[PDB]
Amino acid sequence: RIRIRLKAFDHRLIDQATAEIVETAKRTGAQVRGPIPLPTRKERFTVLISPHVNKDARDQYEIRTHLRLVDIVEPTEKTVDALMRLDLAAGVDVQISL
Amino acid sequence: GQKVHPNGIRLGIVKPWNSTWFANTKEFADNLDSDFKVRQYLTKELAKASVSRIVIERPAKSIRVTIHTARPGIVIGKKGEDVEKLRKVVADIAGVPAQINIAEVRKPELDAKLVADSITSQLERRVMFRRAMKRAVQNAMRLGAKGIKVEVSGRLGGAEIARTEWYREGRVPLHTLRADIDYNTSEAHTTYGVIGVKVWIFKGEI
Amino acid sequence: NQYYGTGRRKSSAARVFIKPGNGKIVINQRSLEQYFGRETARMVVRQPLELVDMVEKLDLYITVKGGGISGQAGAIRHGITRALMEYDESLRSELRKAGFVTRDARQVERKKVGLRKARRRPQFSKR
Amino acid sequence: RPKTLFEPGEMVRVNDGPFADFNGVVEEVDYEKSRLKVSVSIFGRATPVELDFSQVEKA
Amino acid sequence: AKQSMKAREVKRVALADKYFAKRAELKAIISDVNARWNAVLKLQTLPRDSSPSRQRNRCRQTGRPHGFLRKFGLSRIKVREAAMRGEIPGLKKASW
Amino acid sequence: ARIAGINIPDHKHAVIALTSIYGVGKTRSKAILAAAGIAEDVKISELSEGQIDTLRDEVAKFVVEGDLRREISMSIKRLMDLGCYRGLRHRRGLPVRGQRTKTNARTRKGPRKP
Amino acid sequence: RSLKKGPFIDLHLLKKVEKAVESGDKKPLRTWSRRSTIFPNMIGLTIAVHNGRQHVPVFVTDEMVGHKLGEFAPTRTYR
RNA sequence: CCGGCCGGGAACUCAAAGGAGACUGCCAGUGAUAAACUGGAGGAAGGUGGGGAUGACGUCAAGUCAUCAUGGCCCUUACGACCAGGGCUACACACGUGCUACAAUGGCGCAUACAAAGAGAAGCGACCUCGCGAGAGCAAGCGGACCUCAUAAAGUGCGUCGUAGUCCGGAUUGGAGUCUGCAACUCGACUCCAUGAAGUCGGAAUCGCUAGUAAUCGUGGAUCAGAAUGCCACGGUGAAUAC
RNA sequence: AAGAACCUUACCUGGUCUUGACAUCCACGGAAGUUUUCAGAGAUGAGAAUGUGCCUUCGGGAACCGUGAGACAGGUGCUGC
Repeated sequence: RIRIRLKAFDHRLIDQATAEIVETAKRTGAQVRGPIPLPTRKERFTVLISPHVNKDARDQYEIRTHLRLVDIVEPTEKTVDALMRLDLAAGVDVQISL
Repeated sequence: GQKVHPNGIRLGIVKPWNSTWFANTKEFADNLDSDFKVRQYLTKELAKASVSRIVIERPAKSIRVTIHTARPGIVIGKKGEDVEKLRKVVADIAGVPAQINIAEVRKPELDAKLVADSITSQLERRVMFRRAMKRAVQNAMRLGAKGIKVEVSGRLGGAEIARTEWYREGRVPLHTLRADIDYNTSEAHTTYGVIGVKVWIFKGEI
Repeated sequence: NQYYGTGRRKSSAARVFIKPGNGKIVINQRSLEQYFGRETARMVVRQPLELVDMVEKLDLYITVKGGGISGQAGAIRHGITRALMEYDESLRSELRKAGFVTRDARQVERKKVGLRKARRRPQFSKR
Repeated sequence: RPKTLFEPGEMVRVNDGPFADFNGVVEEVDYEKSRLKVSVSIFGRATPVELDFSQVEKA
Repeated sequence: AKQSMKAREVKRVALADKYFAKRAELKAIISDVNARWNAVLKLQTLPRDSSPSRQRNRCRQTGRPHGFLRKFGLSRIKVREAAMRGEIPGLKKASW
Repeated sequence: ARIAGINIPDHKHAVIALTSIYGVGKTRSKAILAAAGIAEDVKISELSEGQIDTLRDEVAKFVVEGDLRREISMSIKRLMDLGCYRGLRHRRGLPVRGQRTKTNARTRKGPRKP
Repeated sequence: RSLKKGPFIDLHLLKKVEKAVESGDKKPLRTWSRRSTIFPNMIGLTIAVHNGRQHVPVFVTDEMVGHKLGEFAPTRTYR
């Protein structure tokens, strides 16, 4: 019932943080639904490469927000006690829900 | 003129990003401007300190800035006072609580920013451009890089017609995305004009 | 095995619950005759559904997901291949020979910068 | 009932939760959302979280 | 360079976001009639720079009127430079 | 079925003849069609007085046929007598609805004069 | 083409027109601001729109009410 | 509730992490016993499987002192700076680029299908009511695999038009709602109702394209208070021809 | 130019300059701000009401604001040969 949605611009940090939340729930010994991949947002930007005049010559950039949802079945007080700074990742933003 | 930027083309493959944080689209632009201002301040304050790379990580409560410096002692100061003052001013630029760490850069000539600003300072001091380029490539080959390319560009040796001279030692395989090439630029504000030095150092295939 | 839809073509993946029985296509719990029964090109996509020659004793319910109609038909066809492969593997040679086992990797090419389409280029003036 | 009256803008700090020893100012509350919107610092990360009085126990 | 244009942008943001956009919002929602006009006359009396339409989005570092990208906050040349230096997090070249 | 115009149905639609008359638009056509509710491609034999009176009352209720020459020549004539340039700019012949005149406007200007 | 919530006039032009009608002894009223719908009160007054450095004086009549003031002023010159 | 909606299940589509697979690996022939080429099995993919990013030393004193930075020069009670109005939108004309067509492989009507990629908080905005309509009022769900933009369009199945200047849509100031009200006059977009011009497939020339390509038909984005037929992406149907 | 109604925005009218729209100092005064009136096309002036909090080893310190001279600004000015 505890709902953690964890997102980052890099997928290795994403797998690390979801493994950490899975590890905390596994240490407390509760049933964990496996980490659900959620679809990646590909934000594409097309940017002219020349200061004055060019239209054909232009380069493309993508920001990719990888998304995971653990959807752990059971929260507990020991994980609440160990919750402080458990993610420890500047790359990942985590949103909690009840 | 027609070439890719090596850090950008290797940004997802080999070379790491300079700023690692997540902010939403509301705060992305304000964060990016704060990164630029923090980088600008500590660059201009610690240019004598041989700062090479500046890594700003925001855990979105705070800001953590790691400065990769060849000379750590001048940044740190005596008893941490200088780096504490830097942390305070970086805190008011960012608007959030701040942290600054110093990561030392061993093998200072092997770093691309440092060799470029060294050639720039010599060109400011009117040392010969050829002397600066040859010293750069020879010290890199002595320290053990597989290659180094140095480009000086513009108004060389106080000559009215601008020229571009490249001194190359070793291997700099830019097309290989596996290869780690550190590419950086510096700018010499000489009395006749601006001279741009662009350096590439190739260390290995990762 | 229950004969089901597999396979892919264009932007499609197939959902046909083909079964023993007389063959009449039903789409979204509605008749093909109601949907597009007398449609021209419904025949040129119905023949690929039968192209596997394994429809003759088989009733068909078709609600394939994704893509346009012909890509849906190609997905249905490829599914009837891979399911008949799962039924008996001796007909693999004849389906491979007739070209049904191949997934056509053809897909829409991306639009490119300085080009109006994937390959179409703007008109060039000599002067 | 302890703290049966609910006051908007009231500051409560949960020592058990990750929000302990963290100070924040709530400029905007989304009444139209019907969920209280605070940029709470969680795991040392400040992000806006929708919250309810039933959802989080008051300190 | 272009210092007057940057100061004018600071001026219209300051007049619009802080001084007004509550006064102007109330006058506008009055001016749409809900069952010569006073809301029209008061909206005339309020400064023209209080309109958020007056603000032109410019690059934060350079100040360019054209080329702005709102997620980045910078003009196209500066987002290219920050992209190649790695300042923009997660920006990698797209090659699909 | 001729009212204030030069056009009659001839085994064809009343609506095209009405909008062939100037001073009205096709909304009169659409509304007269909706009130009629029958196929108009049929013959114009037994053209009904009901059709004639509906067309007459509909044009009388809405903008009358032949006010178009009136509206153009009013804007022209009153601002030419006053001396204001609004009538003058519609006298010159170019599009003043905001349209480009740099290389287009051949409909207003006519065939090209080299 | 415009809002039916209200007719649009400039406040300064409205004050100067009501002052001109009330006084009854007026010269042409100079208005740089061209985007003003003429009211029925204006008829019988001379009002000067902005073009160049020159003077465009419009004496408003009964017909020219719903129109804006700038329609009667030409901003460009041609042959 | 015959809606996966709901228990359930994770079997499949799918999401997105890690792998496997394609290397002339095998077989034959040619070739020098070499490289390679030609066919053949296997395989989903076969010989850069398709596409993209990637642009060597240099070149043209090619473009940008108007993104920025920069040497020198000039102005500095003005070449700075502030506001209103205006021009950047004018027009005897002439080419470059795309759009709409000149109908019947097409219109027009009624009923019925089948997508992918994206965006969304001063934002996307369902439902309902009022409007012919653009829209208004009320207003749920949504910082997003959930809700919304957004019941794609070609495809049809039936009818009808069977020269029609056609729904092909041009044309001054109207009759309107929306945006911002500095504010839609010069200068917005939208069903606009304005009169239904020109064009009955375009001379000399010229351009793009070798397969999911040309053609055609729709959808989204960035910019943006509003304002694309451009630009950037997305899917659908889908050729012809290379001696 | 990935967005000319105004703004963007250089080119025509009214207002400004030794601190200029924009940074830094030296001096003096005032919290910063909010709300109004009149004239005017208006940043421009001429007036009114409330707020000297915040603090300084008070021999008073702030982000600030008003004014004055100088240093200084400012230029989308020229030369991409």
